[PDB]
Amino acid sequence: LSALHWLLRCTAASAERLREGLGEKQLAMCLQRLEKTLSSTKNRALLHIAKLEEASSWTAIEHSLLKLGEILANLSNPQLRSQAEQCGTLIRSIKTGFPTVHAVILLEGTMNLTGETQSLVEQLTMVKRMQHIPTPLFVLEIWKACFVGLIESPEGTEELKWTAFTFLKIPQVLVKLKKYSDFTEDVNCAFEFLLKLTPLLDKADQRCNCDCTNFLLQECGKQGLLSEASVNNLMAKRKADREHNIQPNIQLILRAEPTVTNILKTMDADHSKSPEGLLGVLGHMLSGKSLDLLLAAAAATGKLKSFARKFINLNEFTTYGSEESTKPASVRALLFDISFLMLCHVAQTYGSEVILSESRTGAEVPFFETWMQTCMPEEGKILNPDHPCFRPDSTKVESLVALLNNSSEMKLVQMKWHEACLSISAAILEILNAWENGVLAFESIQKITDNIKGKVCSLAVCAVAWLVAHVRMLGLDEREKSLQMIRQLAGPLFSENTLQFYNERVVIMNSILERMCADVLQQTATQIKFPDTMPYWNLLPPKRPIKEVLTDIFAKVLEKGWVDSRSIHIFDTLLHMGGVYWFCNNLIKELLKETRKEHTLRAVELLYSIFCLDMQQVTLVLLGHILPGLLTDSSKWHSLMDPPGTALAKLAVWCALSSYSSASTRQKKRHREDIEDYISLFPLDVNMRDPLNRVLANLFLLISSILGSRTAGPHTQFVQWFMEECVDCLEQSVLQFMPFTTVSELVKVSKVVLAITDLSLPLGRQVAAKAIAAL
Amino acid sequence: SIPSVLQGEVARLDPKFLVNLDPSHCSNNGTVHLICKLDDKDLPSVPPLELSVPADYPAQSPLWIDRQWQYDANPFLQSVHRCMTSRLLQLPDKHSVTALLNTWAQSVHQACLSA
Amino acid sequence: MDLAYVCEWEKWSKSTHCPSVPLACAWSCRNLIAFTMDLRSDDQDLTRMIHILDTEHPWDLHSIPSEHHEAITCLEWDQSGSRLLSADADGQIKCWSMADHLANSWESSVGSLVEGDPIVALSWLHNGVKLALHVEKSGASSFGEKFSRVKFSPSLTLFGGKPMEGWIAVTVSGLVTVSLLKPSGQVLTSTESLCRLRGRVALADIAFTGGGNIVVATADGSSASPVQFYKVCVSVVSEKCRIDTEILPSLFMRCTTDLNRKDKFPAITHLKFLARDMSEQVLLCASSQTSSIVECWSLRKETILKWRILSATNDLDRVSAVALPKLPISLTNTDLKVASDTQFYPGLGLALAFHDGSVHIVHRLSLQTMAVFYSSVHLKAMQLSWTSLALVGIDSHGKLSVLRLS
Amino acid sequence: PHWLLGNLVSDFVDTFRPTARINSICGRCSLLPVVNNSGAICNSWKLDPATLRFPLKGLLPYDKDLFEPQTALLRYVLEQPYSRDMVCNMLGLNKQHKQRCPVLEDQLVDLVVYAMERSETEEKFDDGGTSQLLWQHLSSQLIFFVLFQFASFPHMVLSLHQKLAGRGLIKGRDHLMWVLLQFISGSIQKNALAD
Repeated sequence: LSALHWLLRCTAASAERLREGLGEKQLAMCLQRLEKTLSSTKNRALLHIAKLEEASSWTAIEHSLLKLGEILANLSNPQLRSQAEQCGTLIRSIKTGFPTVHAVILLEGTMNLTGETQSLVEQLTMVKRMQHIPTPLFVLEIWKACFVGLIESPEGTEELKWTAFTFLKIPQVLVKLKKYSDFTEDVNCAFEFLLKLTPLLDKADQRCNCDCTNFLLQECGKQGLLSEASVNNLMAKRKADREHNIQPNIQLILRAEPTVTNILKTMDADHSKSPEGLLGVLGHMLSGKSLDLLLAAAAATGKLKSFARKFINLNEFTTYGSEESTKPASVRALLFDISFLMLCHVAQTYGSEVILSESRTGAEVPFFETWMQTCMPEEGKILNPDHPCFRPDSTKVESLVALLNNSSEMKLVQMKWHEACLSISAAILEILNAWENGVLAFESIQKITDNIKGKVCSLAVCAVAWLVAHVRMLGLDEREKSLQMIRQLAGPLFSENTLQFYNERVVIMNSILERMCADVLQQTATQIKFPDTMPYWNLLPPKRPIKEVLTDIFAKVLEKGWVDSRSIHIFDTLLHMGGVYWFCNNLIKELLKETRKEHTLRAVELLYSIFCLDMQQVTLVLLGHILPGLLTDSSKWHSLMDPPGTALAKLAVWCALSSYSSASTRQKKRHREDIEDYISLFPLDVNMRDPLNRVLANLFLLISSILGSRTAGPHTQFVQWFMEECVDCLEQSVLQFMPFTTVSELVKVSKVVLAITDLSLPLGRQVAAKAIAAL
Repeated sequence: SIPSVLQGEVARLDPKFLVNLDPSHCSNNGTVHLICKLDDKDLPSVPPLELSVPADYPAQSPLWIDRQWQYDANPFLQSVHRCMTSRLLQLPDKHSVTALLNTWAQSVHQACLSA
Repeated sequence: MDLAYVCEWEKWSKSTHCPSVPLACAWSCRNLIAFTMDLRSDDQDLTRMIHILDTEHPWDLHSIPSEHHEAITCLEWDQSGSRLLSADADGQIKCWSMADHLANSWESSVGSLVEGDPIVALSWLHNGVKLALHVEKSGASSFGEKFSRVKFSPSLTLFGGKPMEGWIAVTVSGLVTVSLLKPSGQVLTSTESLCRLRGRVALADIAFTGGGNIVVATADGSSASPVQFYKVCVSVVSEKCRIDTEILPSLFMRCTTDLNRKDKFPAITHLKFLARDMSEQVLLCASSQTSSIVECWSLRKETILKWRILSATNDLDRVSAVALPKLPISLTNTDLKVASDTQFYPGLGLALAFHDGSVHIVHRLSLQTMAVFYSSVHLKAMQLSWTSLALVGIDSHGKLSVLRLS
Repeated sequence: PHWLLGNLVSDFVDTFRPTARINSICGRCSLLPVVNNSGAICNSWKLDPATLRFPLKGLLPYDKDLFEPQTALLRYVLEQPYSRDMVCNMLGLNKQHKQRCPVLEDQLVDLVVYAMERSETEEKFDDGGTSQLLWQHLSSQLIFFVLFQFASFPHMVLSLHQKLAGRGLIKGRDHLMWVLLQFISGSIQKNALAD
């Protein structure tokens, strides 16, 4: 510190001699020793740890620096003035968009609308802390992602889910960000940032068919993100920029969320046990798009679970039969149909885990939960047709086949509909055996299918579920008969004996049967034409090897700069198909063949969000298999060059931190499938039976071994960068697993990993100043 | 930790040398690094002479990690470097640590008597 | 039963900081073991070397430096002993042949490539030669009575009685690929999806049938999803290969319909036909983290064709490797009787390694344990011999051991 | 070269590029003779019977085309009438010894598939139109070269089968069958029927 002060005084005196003179190379040499001392990382670290013990000499340092800067800036040089500016910046030293927030928001919109907001707030705060993001640009990227995903949404229920996601889930996210962190000024700044983007907002307004920025600003006013004066001048600006009969979906959703709450509170009590009122309200629900609007609002606002509990309890109430005549039981069976079909539609759209009760004290699990558990096809669920669930009795099933062969029921006055729906599988099994032996004619098959599908539509769904399981098990030539059964069960309407609301139940049932049969009718080219409703389904090309799909989608995502919704779905199917290791390895290969700084940083900011499909398993593969294979192989580390290598080290440390601090249904199923012994994989010469701690301990042993060895190459630069962004990215812990020999070795190989880690007590300077020695 | 043969060789040195371990560079993973000294009526020019004694001492004779940065900028130091390097070249294979210390001392003495 | 020798690497073990990989092992008709191991010293190509060990002189281990950029999934000798197929993750099937007819110099000129897709099953095509051993005619004093050819047809006969040579591989996607080697140096490749519903194939296996049909079984590891089956028919339409697939009856697995505690054993870990050319029986191995179940199934007709279970073990340790026999016994009822009376047991055993040291030689038909060998660390790869009197095995260390079974 | 020598040898051979450039008849690939039946073959047109390459003096770095098999010259000579002895003098055939020369066999097959292509173009605009003349000359030439076992029948037929198919070459298959009939009718009694 004193020699730096003497050097500053030498530059001041030599520059004064230069001013009096006007070869004065003394200034050139003085500045050369300034930049040669201060250019080293050792010396600037030594001055920074020298700062603490000698306070107020730094003031004299900077005042001499200011006078030096004046006397040099008056007499500029073609080379020395730039040098003096550089040394001044050194002594003081002692954007673009943010694609990751974009793709995280678009991922949560596409995959789990029904996820809790706290997980999303935790993930977004994480991303804001990893790469240090200003708050206006952060909220701007949230709004831009939401609007872009709304515009790119396919028409149908996905447009409803995206309108509910922007207008109902994102304000709650910003509210919890306001809690968990001067937010109104920043969100107002971000709204002005957004209101500059007139083409985005006009594309959105053409899809919304209204001013959806007006509804946004009134909604953020209601939540309290924005002050009212801000809201009014923003709406004035938007109207001025805008100047150059059916309700739109946003008004329907924003008014339909209070109807979700009030429909909960009024149908707690079965309309004071008036089932005709229930029939009227539920018939209004099955009128076009009203169910979807309620479900999108309830999903975006966290109340889908209570909605499912309410319809399940209604179903349990209408399972059995009260003592009745005909026009009370013909109401009760319709209540069973409406509750069942809406529950199947919920379970097929928003996943099955909102239907589960998650704790049932006592054995009294409802009928629909067990039926969905053991009998309904989902995406990753294939069913055993001769599971014991599909073989309840032999007693009831003969009563049921006699019931279906009697006439049009007429005995609906007491049916115990759960028993009937559980027995249809065995019933149509015996019907199929009878038709395969030929004892039954095709015309009687038509009569039985009409008796099934006519009075109550849920029977067709239960039968088609068992038929789909049974056709999936069969061979190719043996299928031909059973597909005809689906053609009659899923055919157009049987008429003239319908109870009530028949066409709407037919419409919902045709959707459910589409999503049940689609896979089996993909295996053999069979068109049923039930009635787009499956917008992201069957996305892969039929014959092309799957790495070409992966590299093409990643090339297009890099050249755009953000991840689409369709690209998110194909990336999910490839992660499920080729497995985690293949996926993560091929994406990292496609990283490492980039040569530009800009494209490498963008690729990493996208790949973090792509790996957020299953972050935990991807981190285990990444820090356990990919990085030790790149660091240990002697031929591989030429790929660890400067431009891709810094980016890869950033991605590894972001993945490590986000996995430590701590998501799709395929990934949940597959990690429940997975068996591995991480104690055996990483023998290692907190818990330490948690595999991530084991991978991190193994990786830090590898890093210490690389830093300690001879033959410094690009891999040593890699582990330097990894430790430096471990230091910079942290708040304070991933570095709890670092071996203490790394503390010594890292400043043997050079710096910041000392000067940050020490926490700067008076004794802490002594250990700091000791470390900065050797090299 | 440190092999017994190195401990005995250290215990049986001439009091001119004050050998010690090296905690500065990356050690305790490969060879044993030593900065010893030169203390005698002779000259104490460049006391460290960092020596890396590998494991399995009765083989792979230890190598002196060269540091020409300090031995330059001075004629005496350049001369001692030249003569000690030539004397290491003339040293027989499988030399010991005491051999390097003695040839270092005698090379310094030769540089004294020459100039 | 007994341990002949244990061959270990010297100082080249202690793989550090990089985790293990699964190993391959292949015992040829001539006694040459081809196998890969996790050496992991100063290079990862030490996990991409294919060691050829002549079993009479094991000290002399040749080490082919295969140019496989990912880890070698499958090794497979010829129907003779003269070529070796090796396929890794990311495509790249290579066909190593001898150089100058030395068993120490291998070089591959021919190979296939389905880039990016990991090969998960690999097999040479069947050349139509199959013989059966009648143990009850052991004294019959003529070799025509003891060993008799069983009229098998080769997949893809070309202009004569002569089969084409070639391989068929099944990737981790739905893709299957067939490569046909001409008598000239030319090679024809064709890939085609197995079925239209493209899905994960995490485990796969290949058998052949009479009639020249390949039967390939796929599973996606979940053990609550069906083990699907496909019939593949190869042809040379015009001048190029042509693959015709057709779905067969799938099976589900018991221990999922157990209903007491069905959730355990959630991973199918080994799928194996009982022998290639014995396409009607299937051995499956479900496993949890600690325990496992093997099962045998059969296609037998009555739905005409339908997979019914033969037998299953009670509960085991976690099965780490499985070796099926190669001696083609005649398997009918009289020969079962005479091989039980005169205690001939070479063709009736599978070997099951476990995650403790033990190895169980267990019956083919009703999987009851015939013998037990305690290692006194587990076998990560096993292979029985062609006369099935000795089994070779690579451990969870560098150790390669040959056991003799009486 | 080996990765340790590298440039040190490769550049060295590149400095022998001008000497090879001196010793090359320029345009040698595109110079064609006039086929006379007289014999007394000029040794400029001799090819190597193993590989159809020009025989080159030395080990110099010659130009890249001189290492290719000269199929254009051999096809031009086989398309001429009465080029029977000249093809033997080119490929060193001797007729005291039968050899099954393979590159001759492949060139004859490719000549047949070229005739089949040019017959499938039209063949009907001009009745003579050089097509049936080509098929007659193919009959005579291929009879001689298969009859003395300089090429062989069944390898020729099955390679011909591999070239056709997919190609979809069907308009003058009767001519190809006629040429095959000339071989079979010429030599059915000498060979086994499995040929």
